[PDB]
Amino acid sequence: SDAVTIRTRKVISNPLLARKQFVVDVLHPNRANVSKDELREKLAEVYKAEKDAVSVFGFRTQFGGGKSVGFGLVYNSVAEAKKFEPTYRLVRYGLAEKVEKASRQQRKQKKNRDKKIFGTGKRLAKKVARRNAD
Amino acid sequence: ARGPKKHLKRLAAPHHWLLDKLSGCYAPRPSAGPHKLRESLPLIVFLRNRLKYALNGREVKAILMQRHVKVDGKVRTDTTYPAGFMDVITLDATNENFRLVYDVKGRFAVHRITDEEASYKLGKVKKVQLGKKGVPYVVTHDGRTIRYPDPNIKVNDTVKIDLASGKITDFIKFDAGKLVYVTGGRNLGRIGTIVHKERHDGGFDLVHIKDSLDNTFVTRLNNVFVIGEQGKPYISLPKGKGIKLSIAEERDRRRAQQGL
Amino acid sequence: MKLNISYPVNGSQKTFEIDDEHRIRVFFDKRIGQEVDGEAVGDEFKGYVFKISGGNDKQGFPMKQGVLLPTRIKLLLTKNVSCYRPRRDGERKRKSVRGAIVGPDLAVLALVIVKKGEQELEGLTDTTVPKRLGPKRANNIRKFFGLSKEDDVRDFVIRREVTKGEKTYTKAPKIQRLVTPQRLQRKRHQRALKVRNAQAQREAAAEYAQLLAKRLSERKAEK
RNA sequence: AUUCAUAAUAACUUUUCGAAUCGCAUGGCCUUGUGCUGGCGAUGGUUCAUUCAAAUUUCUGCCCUAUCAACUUUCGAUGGUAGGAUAGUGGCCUACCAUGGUUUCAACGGGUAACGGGGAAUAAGGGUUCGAUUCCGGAGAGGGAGCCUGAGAAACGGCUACC
RNA sequence: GAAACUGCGAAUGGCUCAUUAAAUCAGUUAUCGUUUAUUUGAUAGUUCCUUUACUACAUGGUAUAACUGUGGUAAUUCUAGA
Repeated sequence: SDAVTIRTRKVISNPLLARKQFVVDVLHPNRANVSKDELREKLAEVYKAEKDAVSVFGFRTQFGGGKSVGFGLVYNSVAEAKKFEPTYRLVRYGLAEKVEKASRQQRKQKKNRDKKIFGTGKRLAKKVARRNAD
Repeated sequence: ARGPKKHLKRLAAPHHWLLDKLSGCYAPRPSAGPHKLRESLPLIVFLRNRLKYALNGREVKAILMQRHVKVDGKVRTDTTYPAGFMDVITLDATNENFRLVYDVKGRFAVHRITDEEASYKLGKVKKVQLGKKGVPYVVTHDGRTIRYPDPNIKVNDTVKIDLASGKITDFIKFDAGKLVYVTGGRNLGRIGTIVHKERHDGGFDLVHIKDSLDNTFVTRLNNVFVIGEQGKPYISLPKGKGIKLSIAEERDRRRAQQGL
Repeated sequence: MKLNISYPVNGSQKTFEIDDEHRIRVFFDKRIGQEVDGEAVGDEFKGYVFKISGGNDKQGFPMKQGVLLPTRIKLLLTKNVSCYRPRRDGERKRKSVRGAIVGPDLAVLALVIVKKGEQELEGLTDTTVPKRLGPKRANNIRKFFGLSKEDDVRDFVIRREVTKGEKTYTKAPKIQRLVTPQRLQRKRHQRALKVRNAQAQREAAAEYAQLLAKRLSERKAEK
């Protein structure tokens, strides 16, 4: 509305991870509180790698309303990014899969329900079959 | 008591790492090290905080699996692997070469050196000895002993290394006008190059040390280390040039850095 | 009462029980491996020397060897005797156990059988075991026969084939200690090292005495 | 500075150790023969020097108490002699010998709502009073003992016995 | 790719201050009086000389887990013979 003006600072390209590390300054007059990923899709065009090798977290809204501090991370690789992207940022972006194991209180008791087994336990399971009801 | 301590928190490593206070956590504990105390630093403190290549602790461990780290041609995929003094942390692709020196403000350095000249360290000796079945040897910063050295050099000098192994080349003594260099302490590592020694036979050793400030001071022997012939030095010194420039004109120099 | 009765030759067992008074109690006053008659035990047997092999009681206690006092006693049970499934690394325990000479304490008693003799294969001998884990190391593969060991096995491997991958796997124990490189590569890399480094220390030694003697040529002639 | 590292001599061991372990790769060789060479590692191993640490040890500093005036030994109190163990030092323990240790600068004994320090509160200077608690070190895992495994424990989310 | 063998950790971490007045502890040396898996770096041309048919050095052995069969006790990270 009033030139959101993606401007970039501290543009440091890492050669040993095939990426760039940089701090985004965002001054956005007359319209605030945009998005995670619209600014990436405007940043991923000016850096010419792809659309979705960029990893943002930020848009720390500065006081007043109209200025923010972002922090994106474009990589210089597409599929090799997912080998080293943080997986919580990937499930924020939806390209990867969200894991779903049990919660805390079901898993650690399952460790307690793991030591009581003798071996693979089916020697007991044959014996608790025969006896009961004997 | 009862065993080693496989943790230490922050506030217990000294200022020269420049960590954060309100992380509210345990410090990077150095692993068992070849060279020296926790007044050294592990490599992850050199990367993610001085050189600033990463944020996550998962992240910095993931660089080392790609095999880009290298000291001396040795692999060393240990995360918190300690780093000695003047032991060049060369790299793979990204091609940089960092020598471990001391700047003029307490902590160590972020200093690049060239591709050539990065294939040698510089080695303080601490113990020369004839030992088992007539095999002479020296020791180093890391204690990397070297079979069949230059005979009868002495303890307490510096040693050039050939990096296929030790394969020592040149002895550098201490005389009335050479290079010496502090390593550790309150006034660690600027230059004083020499002015005049003493001994104090029996208890401790002191050395008079004359800066480019052109007064003197005295630091004890275990920080004393020789570089080489005067005005030569084997390592390109970092961009503070070893003065302890005084605070009254530290302030007059830094607004003459900004130009106002 | 009941009797778990086993058998060493090809392999079979089951559990037997007789109700009659000293027909079930000819057993006692001798401890382990002596003798069991045939007529007093169930009428299949007739004078057949049995390695009687320890008993079990109510409260589930075993009977191990370090007894000759016919009660339930308590001792220190470290590594080889009945205990340890599981504990940890010191690890002793304190444990009670029913021991010696049997009688009015028994619940089930363990048996093993030297002489079938004449009658009763059908509960104890009549089938072999389908023995599970065949020989894996290369020599005892051939010691299954005595195959005159220059056979180059991958010949008579212990093949087990079950078609659940619809390929039945045609496979073996993944045999151990085959006479082949690159195991032979490893032993010749031993002498590839031990000639190299041992000589290189000597040609480092032959360099040093040369460099010392030239130093000694001015050292011993210091005028 | 050494009886130091060391070398040498004659013996030495229920002869300690000195690669019968796995991975990727496939090459060269000329005599294509289970011929001869050979890469990059991974584990594990004796010995030296490190390192990570443990253990002893000198040097100073301590709260209140004389209605605490002499504590200490024949169950070592202090020292010597020689040993037994000990990771090694040492009355640590043992036999023999000598009678010694601390003190009116306060030892000894009692108390302590006494963990010890880096600090905190009030504030002219001079200080008074806390600090169980963020950091370092110690002790303990209901109360005193004893022990295995392991490089590291007298462990306690290890064990044995008694209360 | 389970268990289970083997190696390794479990001896750190956290928690409390009851004991504790030259005891611990702050600084401050000492270890010529010692040990140390792990971390590093160097690292073992002799190996038995029963003589040359002891014999595998182109590779010898046991003694076994997990597993399978039937068990016991109401019992516990309890446990048997084959």
